[PDB]
Amino acid sequence: AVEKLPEDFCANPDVAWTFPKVFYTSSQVFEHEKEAIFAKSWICVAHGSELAQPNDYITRKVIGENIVIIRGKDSVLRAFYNVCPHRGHELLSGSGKAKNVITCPYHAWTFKLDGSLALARNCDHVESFDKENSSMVPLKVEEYAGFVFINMDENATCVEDQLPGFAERLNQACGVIKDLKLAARFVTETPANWKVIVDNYMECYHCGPAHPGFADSVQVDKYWHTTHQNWTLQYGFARSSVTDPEFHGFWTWPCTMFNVPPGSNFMTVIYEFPVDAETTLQHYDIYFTNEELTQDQKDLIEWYRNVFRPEDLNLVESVQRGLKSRGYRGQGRIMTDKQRSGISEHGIAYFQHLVAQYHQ
Amino acid sequence: AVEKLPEDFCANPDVAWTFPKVFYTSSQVFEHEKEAIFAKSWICVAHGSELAQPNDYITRKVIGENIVIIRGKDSVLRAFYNVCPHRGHELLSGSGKAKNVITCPYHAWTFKLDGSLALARNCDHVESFDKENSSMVPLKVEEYAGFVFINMDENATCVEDQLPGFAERLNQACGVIKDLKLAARFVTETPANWKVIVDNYMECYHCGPAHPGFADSVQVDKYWHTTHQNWTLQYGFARSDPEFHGFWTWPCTMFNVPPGSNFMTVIYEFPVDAETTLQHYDIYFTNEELTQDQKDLIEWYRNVFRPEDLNLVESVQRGLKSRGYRGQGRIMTDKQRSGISEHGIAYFQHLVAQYHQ
Amino acid sequence: AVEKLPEDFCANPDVAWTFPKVFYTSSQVFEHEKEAIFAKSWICVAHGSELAQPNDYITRKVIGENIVIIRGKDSVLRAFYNVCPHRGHELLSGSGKAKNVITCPYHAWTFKLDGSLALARNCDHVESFDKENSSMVPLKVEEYAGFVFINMDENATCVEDQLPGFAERLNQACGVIKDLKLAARFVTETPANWKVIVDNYMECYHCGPAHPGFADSVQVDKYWHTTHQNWTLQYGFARSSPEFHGFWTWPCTMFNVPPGSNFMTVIYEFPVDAETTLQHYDIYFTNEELTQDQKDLIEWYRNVFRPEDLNLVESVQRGLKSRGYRGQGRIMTDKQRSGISEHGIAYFQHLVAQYHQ
Ligand SMILES: COc1ccc(-c2cncc3ccc(C(=O)NCCCn4ccnc4)nc23)cc1
Ligand SMILES: COc1ccc(-c2cncc3ccc(C(=O)NCCCn4ccnc4)nc23)cc1
Ligand SMILES: COc1ccc(-c2cncc3ccc(C(=O)NCCCn4ccnc4)nc23)cc1
Ligand code: FES
Ligand code: FES
Ligand code: FES
Ligand SMILES: [Fe+3]
Ligand SMILES: [Fe+3]
Ligand SMILES: [Fe+3]
Repeated sequence: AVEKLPEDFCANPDVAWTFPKVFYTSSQVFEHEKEAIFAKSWICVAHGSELAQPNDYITRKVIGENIVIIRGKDSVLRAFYNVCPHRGHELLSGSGKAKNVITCPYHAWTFKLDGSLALARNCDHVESFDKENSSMVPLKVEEYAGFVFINMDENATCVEDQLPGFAERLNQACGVIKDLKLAARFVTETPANWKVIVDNYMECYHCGPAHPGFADSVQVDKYWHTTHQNWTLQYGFARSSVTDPEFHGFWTWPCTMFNVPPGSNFMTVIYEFPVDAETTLQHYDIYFTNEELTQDQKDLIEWYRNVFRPEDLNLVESVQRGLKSRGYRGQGRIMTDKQRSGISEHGIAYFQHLVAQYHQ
Repeated sequence: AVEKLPEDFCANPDVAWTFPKVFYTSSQVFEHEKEAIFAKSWICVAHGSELAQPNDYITRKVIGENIVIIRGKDSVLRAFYNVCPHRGHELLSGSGKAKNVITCPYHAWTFKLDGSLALARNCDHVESFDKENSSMVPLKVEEYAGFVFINMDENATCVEDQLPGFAERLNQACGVIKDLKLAARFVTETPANWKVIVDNYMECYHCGPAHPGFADSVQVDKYWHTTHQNWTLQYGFARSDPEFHGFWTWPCTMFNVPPGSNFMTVIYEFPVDAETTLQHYDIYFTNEELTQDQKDLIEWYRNVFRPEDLNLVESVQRGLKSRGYRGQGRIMTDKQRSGISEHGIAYFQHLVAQYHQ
Repeated sequence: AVEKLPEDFCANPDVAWTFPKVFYTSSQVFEHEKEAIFAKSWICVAHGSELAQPNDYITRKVIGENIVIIRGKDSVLRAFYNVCPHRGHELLSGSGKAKNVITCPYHAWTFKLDGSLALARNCDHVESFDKENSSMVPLKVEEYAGFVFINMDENATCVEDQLPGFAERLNQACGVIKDLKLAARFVTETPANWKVIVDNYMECYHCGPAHPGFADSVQVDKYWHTTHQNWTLQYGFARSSPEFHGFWTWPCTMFNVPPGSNFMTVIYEFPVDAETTLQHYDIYFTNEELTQDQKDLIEWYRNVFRPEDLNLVESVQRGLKSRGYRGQGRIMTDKQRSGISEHGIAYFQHLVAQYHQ
């Protein structure tokens, strides 16, 4: 039996509850979200700086797919499943500059940076060798809002159709997105469903108790969480200890988050690549405009690494454990207040209302 | 198809065999035993001393359930599923002294030590906020025989209904139970079905060959294993005569009162899955500060005695999956019911068999 | 629906493709290969040198079965499931010289080295104790080509029926096989289907790119892969500044007689599940006291040669689960059947295919 949700699930944030627990734990729900959501949506994978020059490539894994994204010699950005068409060896590893051809490690077939088979060894002596159908298998990729998105659906349109208006507002909050460079990346296999991790991001109800260092840097009467078109913006004014330093927190469907902290001069990005119902690989990327980091930046990197990020990781991990309990009645009340203050949870209701549309 | 046993399974200990091997390995058998037995029986979790003072609390995990047991400000012992009613964060960790209210770490809802929602931050501004229906979810707990039992079955009666006479007999074996204090705990995730570990305890057929260091005290002809009602007693006199008690109680807690009757060890089996059982091996002394002779005995249990029994049940769990294991094992019951008779296994499995009709 | 193949699957190596990817990943396909192939075929486990003397024994694990192969008092080689018939404890571990009877470590039942029950403690006072049928459970074992093969099918015939002509030809490749002794064993749990590891051994298409240090001996001009009857031979001439043999035998044991013909390496594959295969990589020399050249070569295999092949099969296992991998891979057979032809794969897979009708 398949679990289904109503169309109006969390349609009313003022009186709303989180998903029945099975949606956070069921492997069958995950397998449905994997193909209905993560194989048919634009999945953000990197900032443009990782792929800015010809021959630049990166590799990612999401929902079990090892994918390579590569800027071809023609400067055309492409993405491919990272698997040789001869006998399935992976083609590239890590990140870097590709040679002028991709040489598979197992039998040294070569491919052009557009996936075309360049040379199959001993090809000429193999009967009825299919040169056309021995090329790398592509998927869609789009450079959007200064970042890179992939899509496994061959019939997808463009990122703007998925996140209407998002590219312009993000560039409004940070005017140096195009000069950012990856300063630090935190990689964690998190034992929480991807939806639990989004829930946590979508509210600051927990900042008082769970985030001491991120609690004075934020005004509760000067904090607004507005929903948009498959994304939301959490905006507020800071004063930890520019007559009004602002901060931005974007959530975009399905689960990528873009943060522009006070100053608007750098970004952190949360990438969620789901693994299974109770596992989500996370990239926590910190981006600065300078390549050689000052020590105030290196300290900031370690503060997120060792103090700030561990707090949210424990939260989502404990929640994943708790909601399997028979002592958890099943659903959790979303603490929306009618003024949408800085500790209102209504943003969770907006996210989950979108998720619910995939469970009819 | 679900496995089942004749209700007369091991009804005759003189001619009996262990479960067909699938009962030790099948996930569908385990999931049935998990709910039919471990979610509906009294599960011993601690000695009372761990919960003797107001605000004292402990946490246990059993059959996938994180449970908190907590002595309220009002001195009333209660138990709760260890999960906040708002959005599922765990409430307490480890063991110790709870504050006067429980503060959930995620959104800082407050709960009185009886589970009551005290204050949910900003509730007053949340439409249609439910007062209780947002309280901690409790489960039954009872102090019995000086120990603490929990029960996830809301319609369970009392521990005495489950173990008729056990409190009476254990208090005759050790008269200082309430003065006991936890001296040491061995936590082991053991890769054996919980029933393999009970099988192991229910017989001394193996003590000669498998426990060399535990042979210089026991007497083979002054050893008796008598069955009662959902518990059994292994009773004997030890080489000088000091007596000793080995209680097994349904489903899988064992209480040992070694010679001297002044201390106890207790085996708690918290099953995890068909082939995994969390074990607490607790040693309890009446004194707070351990002597160095007590630390040595603790060490012997930890490094010599317990490894022998853990190795046996781990090896058996592997071996009974072999296609070369014909399926069932003969229970070595003798007419005399000697110090090495295995008939106690038949009593244990006959009760288990009643849950597989 | 269960996955099936045409009988002519890879019957024509000139126009052939590897299995549809489900055959390398499906646990149902594995369970069928497990029982149709690995429980009914002769499985090579060791060289004779390990079991040459009375009471010598080894232990192996393959397809979930812990097996002991033991040379009886009477110099008769036997194989048994390594599980006591009483209550399932394992009987022996590792390799070594067994004592005149096997004494189980749980209840000290004794067995003779031919599997018969010697003495079951207290049996005399146990009602209806079955002495015949309280035996170690045997399985078939055969010494062939200087090696030892087991078979879980008690109606199995002999290894020659499985590998017709193999011993004859192997003894021509290495004339001192009976003089070999185990110098080194690399045990690796490999996350690849057993068939992926065979596919890899069956071709030298990959030696140029994947084995740089192994490239001066791999000459396409002087390298032949001929198929026979459930085994194949990759024979070539090496370049110094001498011939070499590489036998694959059904289902998955590979015997290498490298240049010089004075030593052997052997690849034993013991599949675990669809995506896990335990491998033994055995290096055999005739002398017991290794020289530094031999000690250096063992480490070259351990740190240089074998890691390259292990990475190849591990990446392939990952890659063929990709939705970007079209079902099957083209087997690169060339008309000449050169040293880089992949036709050996088609021979192997056509045989496998016979078990998937
Ligand atoms: C170092 O960057 C990060 C990265 C992640 C976050 C972050 C962490 N945890 C929970 C959260 C909930 C909500 C939000 C949000 O609504 N977004 C912005 C608010 C936080 N902000 C401060 C300055 N700029 C943004 N962020 C959260 C903050 C800072
Ligand atoms: C001290 O804690 C343990 C913990 C585990 C055991 C234990 C382990 N395995 C099998 C067993 C069979 C029978 C019995 C028994 O008769 N138990 C009663 C007191 C035995 N006693 C004598 C001297 N010291 C202790 N115990 C067994 C004993 C003792
Ligand atoms: C020395 O032991 C090993 C052990 C493993 C191999 C080996 C490993 N991987 C792929 C392979 C493909 C083909 C062949 C072959 O052609 N095998 C025949 C013996 C050729 N020879 C070379 C050096 N010495 C002997 N071997 C492969 C070779 C040698
Ligand atoms: S896998 Fe054979 S060439 Fe890439
Ligand atoms: S989860 Fe306990 S307060 Fe929100
Ligand atoms: S288990 Fe081997 S003798 Fe009892
Ligand atoms: Fe947070
Ligand atoms: Fe014991
Ligand atoms: Fe190789």
